Amino acid sequence: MHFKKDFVFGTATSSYQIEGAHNEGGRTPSIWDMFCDIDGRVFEKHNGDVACDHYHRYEEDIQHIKKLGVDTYRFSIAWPRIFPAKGEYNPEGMAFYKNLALRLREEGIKPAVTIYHWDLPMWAHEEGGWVNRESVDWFLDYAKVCFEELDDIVDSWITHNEPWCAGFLGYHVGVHAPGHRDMNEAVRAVHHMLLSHGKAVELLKREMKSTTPIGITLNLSPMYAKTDSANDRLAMNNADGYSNRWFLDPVFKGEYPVDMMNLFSKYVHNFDFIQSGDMETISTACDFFGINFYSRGIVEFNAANDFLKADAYSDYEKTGMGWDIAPNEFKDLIRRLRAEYTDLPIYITENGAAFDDVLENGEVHDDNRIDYVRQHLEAVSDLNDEGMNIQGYYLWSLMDNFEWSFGYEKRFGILYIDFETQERIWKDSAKWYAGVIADHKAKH
Amino acid sequence: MMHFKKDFVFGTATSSYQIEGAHNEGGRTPSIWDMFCDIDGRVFEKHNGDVACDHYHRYEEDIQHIKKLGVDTYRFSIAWPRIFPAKGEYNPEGMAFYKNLALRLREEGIKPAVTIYHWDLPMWAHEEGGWVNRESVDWFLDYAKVCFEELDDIVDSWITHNEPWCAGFLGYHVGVHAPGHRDMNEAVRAVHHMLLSHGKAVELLKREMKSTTPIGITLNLSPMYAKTDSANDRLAMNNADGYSNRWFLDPVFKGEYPVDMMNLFSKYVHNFDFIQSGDMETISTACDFFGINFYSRGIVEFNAANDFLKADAYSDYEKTGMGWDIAPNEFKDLIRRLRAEYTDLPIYITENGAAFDDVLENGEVHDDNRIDYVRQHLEAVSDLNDEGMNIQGYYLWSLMDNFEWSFGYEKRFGILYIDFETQERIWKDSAKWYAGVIADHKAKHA
Amino acid sequence: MMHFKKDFVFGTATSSYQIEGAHNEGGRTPSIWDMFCDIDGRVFEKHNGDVACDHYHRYEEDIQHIKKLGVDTYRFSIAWPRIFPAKGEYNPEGMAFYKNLALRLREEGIKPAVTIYHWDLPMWAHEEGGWVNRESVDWFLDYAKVCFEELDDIVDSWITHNEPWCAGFLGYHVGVHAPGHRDMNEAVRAVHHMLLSHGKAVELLKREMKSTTPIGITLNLSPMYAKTDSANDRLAMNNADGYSNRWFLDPVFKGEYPVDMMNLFSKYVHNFDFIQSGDMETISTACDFFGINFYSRGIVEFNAANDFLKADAYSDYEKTGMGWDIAPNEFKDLIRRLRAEYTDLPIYITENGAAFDDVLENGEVHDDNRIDYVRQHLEAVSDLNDEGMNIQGYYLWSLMDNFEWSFGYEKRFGILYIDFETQERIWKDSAKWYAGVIADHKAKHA
Amino acid sequence: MHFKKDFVFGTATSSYQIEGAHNEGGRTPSIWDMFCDIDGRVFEKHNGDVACDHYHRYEEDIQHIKKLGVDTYRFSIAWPRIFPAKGEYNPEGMAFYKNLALRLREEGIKPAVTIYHWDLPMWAHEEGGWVNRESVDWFLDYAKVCFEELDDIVDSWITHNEPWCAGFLGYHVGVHAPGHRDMNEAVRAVHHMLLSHGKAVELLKREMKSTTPIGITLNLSPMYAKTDSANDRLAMNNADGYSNRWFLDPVFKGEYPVDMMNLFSKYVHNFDFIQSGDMETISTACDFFGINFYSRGIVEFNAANDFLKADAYSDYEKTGMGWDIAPNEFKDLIRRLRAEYTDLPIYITENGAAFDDVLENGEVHDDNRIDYVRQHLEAVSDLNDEGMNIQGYYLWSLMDNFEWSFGYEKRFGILYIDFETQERIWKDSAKWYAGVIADHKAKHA
Repeated sequence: MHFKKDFVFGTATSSYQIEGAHNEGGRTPSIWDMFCDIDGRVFEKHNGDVACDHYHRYEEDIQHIKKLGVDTYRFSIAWPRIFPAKGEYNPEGMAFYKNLALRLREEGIKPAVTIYHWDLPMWAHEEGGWVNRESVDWFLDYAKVCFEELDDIVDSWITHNEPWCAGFLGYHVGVHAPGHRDMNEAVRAVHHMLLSHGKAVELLKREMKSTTPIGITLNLSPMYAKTDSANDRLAMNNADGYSNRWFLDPVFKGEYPVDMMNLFSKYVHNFDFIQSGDMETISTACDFFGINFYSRGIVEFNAANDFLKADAYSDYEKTGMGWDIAPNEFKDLIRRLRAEYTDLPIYITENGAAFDDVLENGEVHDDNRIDYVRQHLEAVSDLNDEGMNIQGYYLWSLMDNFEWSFGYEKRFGILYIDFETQERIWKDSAKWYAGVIADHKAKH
Repeated sequence: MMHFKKDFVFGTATSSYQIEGAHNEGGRTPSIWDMFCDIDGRVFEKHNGDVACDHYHRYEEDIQHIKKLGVDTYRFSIAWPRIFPAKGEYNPEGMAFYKNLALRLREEGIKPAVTIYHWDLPMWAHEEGGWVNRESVDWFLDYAKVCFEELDDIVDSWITHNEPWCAGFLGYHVGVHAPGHRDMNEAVRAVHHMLLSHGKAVELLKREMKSTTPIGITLNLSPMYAKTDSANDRLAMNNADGYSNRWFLDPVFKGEYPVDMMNLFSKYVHNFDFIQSGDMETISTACDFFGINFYSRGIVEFNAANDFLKADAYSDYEKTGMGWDIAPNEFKDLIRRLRAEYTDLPIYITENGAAFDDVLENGEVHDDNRIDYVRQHLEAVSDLNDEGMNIQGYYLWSLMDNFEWSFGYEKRFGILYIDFETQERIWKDSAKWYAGVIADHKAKHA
Repeated sequence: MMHFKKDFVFGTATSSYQIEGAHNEGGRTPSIWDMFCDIDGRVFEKHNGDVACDHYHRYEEDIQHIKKLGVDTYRFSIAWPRIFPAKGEYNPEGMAFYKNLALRLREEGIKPAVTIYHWDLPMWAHEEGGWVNRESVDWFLDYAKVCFEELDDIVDSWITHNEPWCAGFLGYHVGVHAPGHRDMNEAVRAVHHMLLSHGKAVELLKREMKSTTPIGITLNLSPMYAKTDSANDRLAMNNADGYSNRWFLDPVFKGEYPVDMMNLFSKYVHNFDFIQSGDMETISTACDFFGINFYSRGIVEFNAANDFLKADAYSDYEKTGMGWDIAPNEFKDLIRRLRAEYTDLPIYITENGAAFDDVLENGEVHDDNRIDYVRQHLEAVSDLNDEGMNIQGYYLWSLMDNFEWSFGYEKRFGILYIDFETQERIWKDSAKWYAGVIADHKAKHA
Repeated sequence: MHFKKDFVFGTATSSYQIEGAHNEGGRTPSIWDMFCDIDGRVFEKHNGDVACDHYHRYEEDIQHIKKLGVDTYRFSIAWPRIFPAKGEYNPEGMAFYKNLALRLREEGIKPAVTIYHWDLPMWAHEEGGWVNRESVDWFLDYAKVCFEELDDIVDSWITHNEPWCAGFLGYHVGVHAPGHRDMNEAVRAVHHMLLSHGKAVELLKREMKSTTPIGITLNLSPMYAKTDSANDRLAMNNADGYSNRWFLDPVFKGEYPVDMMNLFSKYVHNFDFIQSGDMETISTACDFFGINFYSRGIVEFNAANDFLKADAYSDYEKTGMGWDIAPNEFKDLIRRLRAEYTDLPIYITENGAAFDDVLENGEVHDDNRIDYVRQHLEAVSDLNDEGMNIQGYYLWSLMDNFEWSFGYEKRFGILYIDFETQERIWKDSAKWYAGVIADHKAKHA
């Protein structure tokens, strides 16, 4: 439990989930705005018009952050505010983020900035979106202005959050925005996201001559086989390939996994979207590696499935989301990354869980939630003792927010939010986390 | 508004594993569904049909309930593992129960409609490969013969198979029902043998046994509709229609499999040698009636990421507690289509009904929502017979709240509420209504 | 024994790139085939249409040969890169050649039948995507528009496309023809845009321009037969028939694609959004005739390892030098089928002929083998017209020995032998005989 | 042209290609008999009824082998001679082989024996052939009787020859016997061939405690991309996996390549034929590794192929078969096997070429065939200098023979054969190969 003095505690949010003010400050609609209006996609047509109203109440949320004592606050910049039209910079929107990052340092908080957290402007989407290769140049223009204006203030940069979500989860299964269901589109989308990542890192480090730490965050879910039979092992491999290896291998090994390419060849009949001079750029050296972790997945074989797999039954204890609680399996995942992929310092940029919390006499007794977080904080200590060099942990999420396709029915926040009144109320969960940070900063 | 002719049959329906229980007595061995209920993650909270509605012991009581409805027909199924608990070994104690039942129904002036196969395949047959094995055709005729020999005099009508789409594709391809396999190659062979076993049994009964007792198959049919007028959605609907409907309708009425589905299934099914010479002519053997299980429609749209190029589409319709669309208009389209494209045989609706979140209050469940549902479809039936569509009967699914398969006891389709802890039956709202509907219909006639 | 009706047209046929030569003369720019010849392994020993039959210069010479055959009609194609060597840049020099050609034939008493597209797509269109691109519809109308304005008065009949299966599937799927791509997704759009451009070109001439010149399309057709009577081989035939024939026949006459083929192609093609609203109605626009190119049948069997489930089966038929089956009985089968299911338009056999190992000896060529082939088919045509199949005409492929695409100059289809060194035209026995067949028919007339 | 002092030169044949005597000595028909009779499968319905008539002329061919001075002669055993019926051993059949092995030893020639060379008996095929898992147990019954009676005489054992041909080429493409076209049957056949290999090896090394060298021979063809684009490399990977890694990985790594499994999943929708313990048995340690090498294949990408390849155009000098002459790429392949796969001793169990041989005055002067073999032997010589440890080399083929689907139209032999006289005539190349052996032995002191 003895975290090193340089160890960083944090909390995290994303712009569309909390900001609101959807038509104010020059903001134009995003892909998610249009997704919310597509039928059958989101719980009861819920949207991010208002959300946590963070764009107006940003100063107030900073106050909450100071008392927790977190070293770092991770937030995302809303693209359709910065470029509501192509090539058209909106200074009111950037102004909001510049003061905010400056203000966090004044209150002694390191700002960690996510460039892309899924909020693609509608103008980009209508030209094909990420499926179009031009999407690469549009993102660097977006990233450049942010670098120009904020690099002196900001502590760390994150290019993309969960390309698996924005790519496959978004363009193949059609659950997230823009809700397309086309595997050919999906692999072109992912590649251009990853390629846009590498060009921006390249741009910042060489041209812009900046030494601000930059890297990517990938969400990783380890996959396990039900039996030792050959069938169940193939399912694991493909599940691991689909969620994890398709992204890790190009980032660290500068190649795509041929086993997944052959499986995807049932839908993807050309890889000419891979131009000469891409995978080396994609695999450009970063200063750190970012990991979003939430759970594992147990898989078994399916003969009727195109990818030969379906989800199997878990008897493990499960959260309100139905996700497995898996701190042991979390420990398994990191050793693999050091052993096979990378020795860079890792930052856990998101972790948390949803349960059905009931407010009783002004307080929420979420002891179930406490257990989940503590078990992972215990794992982080054990792993730094193992030499896994985990220099930080960001708790997802700071506030209860718009939880994508589940809407406001699921609460990941450490701060409860009455979405009717926009009132901020500190949960019982802070009691330990607020105190752990104080306690850690006491031993020195 | 909804009148019917003098020979019109009102009915209600059940299946064997869903209500009987007593899985140990009278020589019964386990079926595929017993083991399936014990497999983790497949059925709601590991629920099973060990006790069920305990209908095996209180069948005489349930007979009185049928009598009081005044219904002309009762449709039930025969449990195979009670009749052949091991390969080749007949158990006359199990048969006597069904012999007594048919006789008791005859004494009370009620027509027994009997389903031979309602998805409860004995384990010994499964362990030899089940419906996947071509010998299965022969097992079922041995099973059917014994039933014919003892019950053909008493019984008014025979049903060979109930919803082979369910017993086949959702069970062998999608893995939701027993035995819970997921293999399209396995799925089409299973279906083929089921349809072939139906036809061989029908051929054996009318030719060799020379019996005139009405016999037929029961298919569930769900008409499919496009979200948009685009070409894509037309492809999607066609394929959805082929998967659920055309794959089963074409062999029964055209003596051929639809080549468009064969081509789509060739992604998983790389040989059709299971279709032997002579088979397709047997499947299309002339029947006395056609049976339809109807519940709802399905709206579908195109999917590039889907192997069959289709996914379920959002419906703005009023929905049941199951989430199923209420679709009496679309029902009429299906029936009109069948006459136009497939058959002019007399149709019987062997299952129709709905599940809603029933609450017990002062010994009563005020399921006006279910009354409305049932009423609209019975109204639709009357309208179609005015068009000459010749729907000669209707069986209401279901008589009792029961084990609803993978949903367990969590979903209630019954007109009777059942406290499974106490086995109490309680008559409510409808059924009196259904009894009143038949009474009102009876009272116009002299 | 033949006997043809008095209004019956006899003809012979060519295509522009196969005979014209003059590849760099008259403002002509390279075509896809020009580019296609210089890729390795695609065409026999790198042969090209640079010189070819040099017909651009000697066209005056060749008109007399055509006149001597006594043919009613001469079919030729127009080279697109001669008419539009650059986008929107009309070349009056290139066109001037073809009006003169057509004018001279009218003076010699010969009907000019003109094919707009015979596979020679200009390179500028290909570099922008070619037929895969929807703009190709628009490019063709500009090309088609200039030709309708200047020639519609002289010409007797118009053929929009020759063998879109070759230009489409052989070119974009199998990679054998120009531009040699191997992509089924690209392939279905290319065919679709070819078929759509046809419908627009027909719509343009008769609606806007109000003209009554007979117009239609030419499809190559090959009837398909199952090796065995098994279910598998029936599927194999269905799928072979669809790839070659129904995919083209159904849109032209039914205004729809065969869903069974769409499902088989869904292993490579995962969206049909290229089919816009209105497209299918344009494709099925009423024509004056239907053209058929016939060469052979194809015997197929089932293959589990084949994506389209078929391979070629061993044939005991008499054979040409190329290995294509000689199938006059099967030719009659195709025509009867067309009248029953598809169309009652007047049919024209726009190409028929054969290739054999022709040697020139002592100034004359005794090609009785080629005669036999043609003889068997001409009797059949007369027989079909007795049955009422209303075949108003026949074109004999070809006139001269020419560039046979990927096979080059190794294969001779001509009734006139060509020494490619001197470019001398020498009449084969078959040309005199065919001329004599017409003469005898004409002498029978009045 | 340097060789180790213990290096073995040799030649090789197979039973159905040379033996003949198709209805003599108790032999029953093989799958290859029926395949030859199916229309359009083999050149002009040719078959192995007479072939080189080696069953009768075994004494003459033994002399020819002794004169070449080859250290080793490799031949295959005809299964339908040994088990003409199910469960019924035929000692008359074994006698033919017993004299041959005994006569070779007398002449100082080491016999290297291939157990399975594609001539599966008809009783087995009609029960499913290699598609049935039982086929594993039949081959062990076949192998056991061979070990008890011949393991004392024989110098080396080869369990299976080219499971790619017998498996994929036979059950997937349809070019070889039994000429089926079903990938599911094919992958089941391959696994059972490989499993039967390993179970037979285990019996020899554990129960019979015998140290006679045993191993498998795979044919390997290295794969090269036409261009350096990403597309053409994926095409290459899949060709490499289909021809090579599908066989090398289970034998040496004890696993199937998941990349190939996914690609084959378009046809193969269950892998329950891989029982537990199977892959463990297959990778049981062998004494050597056999390689049949003939050529490379240059491939490029094609979007309309299921396996993403249709082969690319080659500008290399080519044989009469149309196969590339590729000794440089051969040196790459061996290096690859040492880096990734095995340090076992390597034997080149088949190498050779077909050229349009013209008989002129009791002579067919095949200098072109001499070039081919000499180039490869130099490459063999160059590799041993690197330490690649190639202990031996068998020249294909001893005589002109039945070349399967090509029939008697093609000639791989160093000895020409007039099929109407059945005369064996040596070429200068035969003399040359003999003189190479002579020149090797000659430099000792």
